[PDB]
Amino acid sequence: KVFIGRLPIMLRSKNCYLSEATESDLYKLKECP
Amino acid sequence: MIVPVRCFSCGKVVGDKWESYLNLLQEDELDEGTALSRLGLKRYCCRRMILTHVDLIEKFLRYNP
Amino acid sequence: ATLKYICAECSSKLSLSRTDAVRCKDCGHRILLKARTKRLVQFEAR
Amino acid sequence: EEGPQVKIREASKDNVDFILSNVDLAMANSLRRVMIAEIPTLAIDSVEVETNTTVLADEFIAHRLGLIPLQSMDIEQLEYSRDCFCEDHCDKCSVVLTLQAFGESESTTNVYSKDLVIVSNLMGRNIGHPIIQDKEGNGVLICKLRKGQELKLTCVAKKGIAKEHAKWGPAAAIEFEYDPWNKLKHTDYWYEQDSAKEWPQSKNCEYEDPPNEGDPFDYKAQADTFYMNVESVGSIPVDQVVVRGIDTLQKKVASILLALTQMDQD
Repeated sequence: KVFIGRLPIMLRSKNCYLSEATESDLYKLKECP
Repeated sequence: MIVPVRCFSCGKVVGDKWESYLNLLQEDELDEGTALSRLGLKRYCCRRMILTHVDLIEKFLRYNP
Repeated sequence: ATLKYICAECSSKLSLSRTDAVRCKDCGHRILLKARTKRLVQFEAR
Repeated sequence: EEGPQVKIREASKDNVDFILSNVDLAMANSLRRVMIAEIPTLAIDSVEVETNTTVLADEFIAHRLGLIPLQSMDIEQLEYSRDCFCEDHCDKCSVVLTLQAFGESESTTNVYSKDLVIVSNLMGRNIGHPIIQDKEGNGVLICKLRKGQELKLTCVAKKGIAKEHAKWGPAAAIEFEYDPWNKLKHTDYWYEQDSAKEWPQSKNCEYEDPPNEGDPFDYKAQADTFYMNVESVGSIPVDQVVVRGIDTLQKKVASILLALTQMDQD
């Protein structure tokens, strides 16, 4: 409901898109697998 | 990251023998050490050259533009 | 036939100048590289 | 004939196992080195990169293009840049190769040395030809590329030798041995119990008669016989890599006599 700042997320953690993504998925993201 | 044309130490051409060797693995199903002798690589110097190089390029290739 | 910048993904010769922001036609991905220079570059063969 | 003779053993298109007899060691080696570093050859020494999108960076490919062996049999009639009166190169001292590639194939396109193109006048002479020995016929894999990756070059090959760089040398290796049964005792074998067993034997023992205990130590014995084996890359037929050897070396030993002359007038 209300905004209260931003929490810098850690890579490959639950909130990182990468946790879910796969091999082929990544390269199209540019992040090295 | 692409095959090393020519052997460091020794000097002999070796840039072509990639696919040839790589094939003696998947298709003709063989064991390294022998594969090499067949490709003509006899002495360890110009031997280690192939047996080691890791073809990163293929990984590189897989990006985009 | 001449150019300037590029889509870091949909690589499509873009080009622009002052105050034209820094986006792309559709995909916004405000990255943009700059492509080579026509003038040939020369190299040492060793 | 007159002196130092030979008795070629095995011999193919790439090797020339042979036996040099009745020469001085100095001479054997002297030759050896000559073969390795000073035989004039041809190769790329200037890449004018017009366009490249590959993952290999410009100067990378560059280096590679140099290594890629090129034809050089008539070399002896293509002046070294530094001597040809043309401002920076001409058909009379250089060979030009072009290179173009495009990612048409929806699956990795290979750029091989066969894709090179000669665009300078050859003047009708075996030279500047990307040497191939690959079964299929596409030798030396220069580099790969994907989707719409391009690569427009332009090379210039020149003379040059393994002193100015190895990319020129034709040698690539050279066997050398002698006194397979240490008779001059040019060594002192290292052991744990018995040299003989622990220190392997050479295929080259046969061609020379074994020891014979009792016998005292032969001291007046020098060094006849050497079991070389000039291998080769291809830029030159294994023979020339051995002839031109004995040749170049010889020319040098002359330019000393020649200099000893231009120096007698004063």
